[PDB]
Amino acid sequence: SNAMTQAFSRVRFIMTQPSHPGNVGSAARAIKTMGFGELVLVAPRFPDMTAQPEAVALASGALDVLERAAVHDTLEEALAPVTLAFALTTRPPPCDIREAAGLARRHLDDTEAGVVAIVLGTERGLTNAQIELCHRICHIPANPQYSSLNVAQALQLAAWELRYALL
Amino acid sequence: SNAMTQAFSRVRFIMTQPSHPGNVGSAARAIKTMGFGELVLVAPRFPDMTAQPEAVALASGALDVLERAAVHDTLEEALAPVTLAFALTTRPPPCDIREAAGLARRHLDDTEAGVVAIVLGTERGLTNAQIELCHRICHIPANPQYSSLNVAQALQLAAWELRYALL
Repeated sequence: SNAMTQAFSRVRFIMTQPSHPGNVGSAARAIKTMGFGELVLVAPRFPDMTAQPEAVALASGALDVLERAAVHDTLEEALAPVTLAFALTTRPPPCDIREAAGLARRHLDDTEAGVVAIVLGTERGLTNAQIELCHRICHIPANPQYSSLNVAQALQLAAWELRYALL
Repeated sequence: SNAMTQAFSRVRFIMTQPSHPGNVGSAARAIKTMGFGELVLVAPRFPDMTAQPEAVALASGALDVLERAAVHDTLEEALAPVTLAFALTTRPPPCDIREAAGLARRHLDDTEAGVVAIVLGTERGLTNAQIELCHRICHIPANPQYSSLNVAQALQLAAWELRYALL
């Protein structure tokens, strides 16, 4: 359990350019429900995003994850300690979130202090340059007519895959 | 694609005793994003639940799934055409949603007109008698300290597993 909590502490979820504070709260709750505590914001629209009343209100239960969330201005900063980073998208097929989760497990098992990150843009995606900063691209193959799903939903799916692959 | 849409038409999601109309709308949007169109309500708190303004508002995009949703007073009625029904819970470990999804795929492939259902209660669960009506129990092994997650979130996970297993 403690050993298991430590494995989970080695996964990070990075939201770039979060625009909506409620999404940031939902984000925190989403990952906590999957056992993750590490949320990172890059270049949010507002300073003190994670202190905004709607982020707090949508975080209920995961207020701790929300407080501890790190904010950087750049993805470079957010990636500095990361050894394996997935760019998450919805656009030849890149590896899917299920493959990506399996790779994450292998990486965390094969390195002493490897760190895995999942990197998300928002509906309004990740720049080509942000994507180039990651080790891999992965995607969530959702309905074509309805592939555009809330970033917090993307996050829950990713965190569910990761949880399953780590248990 | 048409053949594939038909496979997806053979999966149903059943919510018992839905209490909150917004959850019913979120439910519809959740399954549509995964490619499913079949939502069933058993014994909702209110008649015309799916017509309630908050269900509509939280359904945006999936208003069609929401309109077509069938409402019955009993789970028996909702199960009559179902050949393989999973009781979804969060409580020896029953089969998990990932095993359950694989079984669903096999069933839909092995029968001409098999029908699969996922059956959900709400936070306030499924009665023992409702559970006894299903073929199997399955569970979503989420964080212990945070296993209680919105029914629409439970639904999205289930529908994601099912989608993946059917693609």
